Amino acid sequence: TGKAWCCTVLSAFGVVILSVIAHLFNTNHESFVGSINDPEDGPAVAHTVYLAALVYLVFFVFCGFQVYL
Amino acid sequence: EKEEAIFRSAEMALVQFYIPQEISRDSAYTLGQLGLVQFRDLNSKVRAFQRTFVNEIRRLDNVERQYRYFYSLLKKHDIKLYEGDTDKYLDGSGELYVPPSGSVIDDYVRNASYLEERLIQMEDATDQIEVQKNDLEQYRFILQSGD
Amino acid sequence: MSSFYTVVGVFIVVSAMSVLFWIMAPKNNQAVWRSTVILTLAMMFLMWAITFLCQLHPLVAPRRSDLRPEF
Amino acid sequence: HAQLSSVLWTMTIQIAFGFRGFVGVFMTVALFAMWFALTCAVLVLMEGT
Amino acid sequence: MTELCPVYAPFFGAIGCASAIIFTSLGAAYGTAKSGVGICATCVLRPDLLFKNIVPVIMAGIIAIYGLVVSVLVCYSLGQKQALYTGFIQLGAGLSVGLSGLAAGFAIGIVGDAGVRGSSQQPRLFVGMILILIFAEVLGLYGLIVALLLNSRATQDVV
Amino acid sequence: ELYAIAKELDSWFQDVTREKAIFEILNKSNYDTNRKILIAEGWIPRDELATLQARLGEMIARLGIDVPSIIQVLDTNHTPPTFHRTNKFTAGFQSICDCYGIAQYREINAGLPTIVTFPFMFAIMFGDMGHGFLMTLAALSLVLNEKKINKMKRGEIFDMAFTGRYIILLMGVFSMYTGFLYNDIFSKTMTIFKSGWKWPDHWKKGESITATSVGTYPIGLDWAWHGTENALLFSNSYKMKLSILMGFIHMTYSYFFSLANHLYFNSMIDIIGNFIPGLLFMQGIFGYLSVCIVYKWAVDWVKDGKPAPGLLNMLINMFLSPGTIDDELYPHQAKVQVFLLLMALV
Amino acid sequence: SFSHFLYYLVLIVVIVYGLYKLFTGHGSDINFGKFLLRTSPYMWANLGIALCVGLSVVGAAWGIFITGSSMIGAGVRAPRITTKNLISIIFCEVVAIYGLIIAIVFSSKLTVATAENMYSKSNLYTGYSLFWAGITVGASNLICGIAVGITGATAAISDAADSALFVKILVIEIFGSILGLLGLIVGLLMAGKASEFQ
Ligand SMILES: CO/C1=C\C(C)=C\[C@@H](C)[C@@H](O)[C@H](C)C/C(C)=C/C=C/[C@H](OC)[C@@H]([C@@H](C)[C@@H](O)[C@H](C)[C@@]2(O)C[C@@H](O)[C@H](C)[C@@H](C(C)C)O2)OC1=O
Repeated sequence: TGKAWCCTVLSAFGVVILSVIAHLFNTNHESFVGSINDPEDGPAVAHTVYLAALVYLVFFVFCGFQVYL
Repeated sequence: EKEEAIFRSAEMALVQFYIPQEISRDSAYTLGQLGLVQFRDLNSKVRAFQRTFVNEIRRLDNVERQYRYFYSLLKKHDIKLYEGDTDKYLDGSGELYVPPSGSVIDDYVRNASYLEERLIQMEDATDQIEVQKNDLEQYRFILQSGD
Repeated sequence: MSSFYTVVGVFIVVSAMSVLFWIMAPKNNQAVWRSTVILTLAMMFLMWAITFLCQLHPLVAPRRSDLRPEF
Repeated sequence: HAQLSSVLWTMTIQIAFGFRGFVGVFMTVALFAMWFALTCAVLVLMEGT
Repeated sequence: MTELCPVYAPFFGAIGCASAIIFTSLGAAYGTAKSGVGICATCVLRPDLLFKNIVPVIMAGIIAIYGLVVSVLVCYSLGQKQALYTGFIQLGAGLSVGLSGLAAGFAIGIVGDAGVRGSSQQPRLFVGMILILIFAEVLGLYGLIVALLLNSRATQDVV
Repeated sequence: ELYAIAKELDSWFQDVTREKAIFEILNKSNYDTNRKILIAEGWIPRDELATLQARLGEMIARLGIDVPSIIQVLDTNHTPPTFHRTNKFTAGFQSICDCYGIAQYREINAGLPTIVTFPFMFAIMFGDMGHGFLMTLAALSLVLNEKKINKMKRGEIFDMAFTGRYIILLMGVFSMYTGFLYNDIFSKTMTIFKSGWKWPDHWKKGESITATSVGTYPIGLDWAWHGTENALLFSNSYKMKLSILMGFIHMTYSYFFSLANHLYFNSMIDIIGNFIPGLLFMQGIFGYLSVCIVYKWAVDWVKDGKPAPGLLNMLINMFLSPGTIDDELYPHQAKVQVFLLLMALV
Repeated sequence: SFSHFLYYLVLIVVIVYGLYKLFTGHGSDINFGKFLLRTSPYMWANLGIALCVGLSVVGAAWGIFITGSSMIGAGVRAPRITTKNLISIIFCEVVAIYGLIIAIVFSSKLTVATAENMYSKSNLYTGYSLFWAGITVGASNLICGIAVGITGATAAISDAADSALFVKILVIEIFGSILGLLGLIVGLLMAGKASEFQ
């Protein structure tokens, strides 16, 4: 069950960090889209990281259900 | 009140125990149960194998060797060893428990010696039976080879 | 904007807090509490004050070219 | 520590931002997993040792 | 072709980027090989220390991280029309991190081998082995720091 | 037979080990052949002397044997052991400070200031609010669940990092604090407050722009320093001077513990011959460097018009060329520098 | 030996080329002066900094593994000596600290110079000074680190037997560290008058 715990922790940290990153992208944060090297389209990257965070949330809930049982 | 000795070491006083031999074993038991005395080596001037209780330490060392041999037998003939009751002696703190009597220790020594004799006899018998069985098994295998 | 007197005021506040805690520290593990809290406050203030002084009248200004003209 | 953290962010997550679509989402997931693994391995655990 | 930006200027940057990973990888490989010999020697007698004694191999690999970081950061300022000053800055950073990482990897390998062979006999030596290995790794860290200091000046006031 | 043994072997072994330990301790006694008294000397803290007397009285009552005075406190010139009473919080720090060596009797414990200094130096070197948060969570997992981990068996790597669970917790908290002071969250920056740097009103794409000062950042490094070309030139100087200052402060704090030890031990000659000379040496050669580092930050060199004095070149010239100063940090700089050099050389 | 043969062949080729240039009347064509004047002082400065830090780290690592191998070997029977002989590793790493400091000081002098003043007297002097002071600091730290490592190995092996040996071999180890300190002092003295590239 160690793999389940590891994936639960990693997916929860993903749901937190990637959601924060996507929120910062959606608001056009200076540290994230403020340079010419940084991606030009804010909302597109925000939506992509929203989808990635949703995938990580699915993984998190699945692994948490596995741990609970 | 106990001094909270975190900034400096705890203040210590060298204490002398005038223990008669009539209650020496019980006094050592209580002093070890307290766990607050670092005994000084007052008898360091004399060399080894000449101290007061050398024979009785050697007897318990022999019993410990026998118990280690028993543990080796338990490990080789795979058997899980049942852990003792740690809470019986409280394994710490200043609480005092009823200590084993000298007769209990003598019974432990005699039982360990007799049972070591029995176990070594049985182990020798088992080893000779096993080695002759292994020889016969090898002979069976060499007879079982193809034409 | 701010000057060294801001650091002086923060030092005054930190020293007052340290003295108050030394006065009102609990009897149990009194030395542990006093040393831990006072030294934590001391180095927290020291590091914050160093960071503040480094940006009071800096001799280097942030230079970059990648910044987008919108920002 | 600061330079390794910045370079790890550059090589792991900053790459995933350019990609978009289903492949972009998959790359973001995989690259975040690798970034978190490398962080908790070398920076939090070993650079913290 | 400019006097400030010769056509051979990118050679120094490219070779510094190559060296930053080459020498750090050589040192990391020496450390990994020596520590692996030690670990495989000790695990025959004390298999329970197999995962505790892998630390020297881990710390040898961090040198490779330092080399990779310098190689990545050097590529930022690489270009066809780059000044000789930038090229020699890149070469100096690469040489610094590479030679420092090579020395650090050699020291980590030797001390890790000694420590893994001596900690199976005396478990109290694990702390000393870890301390000396940290002292060896901080040398590659210092090479990294010098490389970063040089790189910070790579493309500033350069024309 | 062996299964019969297995149900009782552990208790027998424990009893035999205790019986051998009590005789090994009793072996270190000056037995009197003429009398029947075993004379044994032990090192008990003065605090538990009454507890030991009460416990021995309880043992005497249990046995009922009448004995003369069994406890007699002695005043000798031996070296008493060094015992520090540790909690579950200070145990790991004292294990750290005892791995190096055991302190003298009634000597200033190095484990009390370690509790805070060691995690804080680790935080200065670590300096990350995201990685520090991960360390804090990893340590809190052990701290909150410490009862279960205490109950269960732990490995060599599990017993370690659990006896120091509070160590790791303090390091994580201080790392979060320093990462806030560095504005470094997973290598990014937090734009919590208003930056003191204002970018130009308008500029072409790809044009190098230099920000102008508007104020000072309240807490931590300014977030306008993120991604700039000269970010390293500022952060490196900041961190080098931070290291110098927080090393000088830590050194003088540790050196005053020598004064505390000498005062406790009534070694006035030690104070005169090793403390005052060394204190003057470090406060003239390296304390002066820290004072100059602080002063250079508090002077608006651009506004005042004086050139910025290189402190490293000043330190070099303080020894390799006394009396010569290229840049004037403060009036009568050469006189003070030669005075401090003479103080050190005396 | 292949290396000895290569060295001898290189020497013969160098001698033959020099004699060919000299006899034909083109002896001045092998001009080290033009090589030094036309070489970019950025090369000398960066090579000096890189070799300073690299050789300082090499010496530090050299002393570190020499001392650490002996400390671990003698610690099998006497584990108590590791913490007491850690001073030897500190004295081995202080030379790396010295090299790092010298590298910082020299990198403070790495300024972009104009094309017209590229090979000026001050710029060439700065390049030569940085190169040679870096070489001096690096080689001195290498030598000091090797010596301190040897002394620390002897100290660990000797104080494993009796702890009184460490307090008498620490004197020799301090003598060894004095060499690295003097190397740093001389390296700073050489580059004291070397101004930034302009
Ligand atoms: C396969 O990927 C592993 C390592 C690689 C390839 C890392 C690269 C990024 C490397 O190039 C970098 C440069 C070095 C690095 C980042 C090592 C970290 C290793 C992990 O450690 C957290 C172990 C760790 C899980 C494993 O080694 C052990 C099981 C162990 O957990 C056992 C524990 O008893 C022990 C306490 C612990 C200690 C020694 C760290 O290691 O993962 C691996 O093997």
